[PDB]
Formats: sequence, C-alpha cells, structure tokens
Amino acid sequence: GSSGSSGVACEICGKIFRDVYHLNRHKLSHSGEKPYSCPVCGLRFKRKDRMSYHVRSHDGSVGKPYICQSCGKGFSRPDHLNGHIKQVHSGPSSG
Ligand SMILES: [Zn+2]
Ligand SMILES: [Zn+2]
Ligand SMILES: [Zn+2]
Repeated sequence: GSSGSSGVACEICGKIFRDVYHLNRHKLSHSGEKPYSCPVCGLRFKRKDRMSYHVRSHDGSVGKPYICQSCGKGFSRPDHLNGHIKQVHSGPSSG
C-alpha cells in the first residue's frame, strides 16, 4: 500500500477519492442492481447463465405455511405435518 492519505471511501465498490465532489459524480454513475443482480446478496452479473446458478443456489422461499422441524419440507395444512413428524420422524429406542 504505502498510501494512507486523508479521503473518503465509496461504500459500494471501495474506491477512494481525494475529495467529496469527485465521489458525488461517481455515486451517480454507479448502477442499481443490473442487468442481472441477486436480490439476496446484491452482486451484479452481465449474464443469465451465471445469475441463474447464483440465485437458485440460494433458494429463497418457504412455500407452505408450516414446515417440518427436521426435513423442513412443508405441508398445506397443519394436521398434515403432524402425521409426517410421527410417520417419518419420531422413533426413539423405546416405545
Ligand atoms: Zn463506487
Ligand atoms: Zn446471491
Ligand atoms: Zn420431516
């Protein structure tokens, strides 16, 4: 480095500016999530082949209202979940 001067630091990319004015015009040039950016992370991609594997990779969704406490699948109704917990899960050494 060897460059520890007094200035500002962009809170988007991390670029340093000798003054604030030069940074004022930069913030305006910055893009707002595009063309293909992640709604979760925030990164920006210039391809649909990447963002597609990036977004899905996270899988942001719940689906059903109630979900198991183990496999966390999801059932339309509550009673349906009660039967699963006892069907698949719930099975101690004793009985
Ligand atoms: Zn910036
Ligand atoms: Zn992401
Ligand atoms: Zn389960």
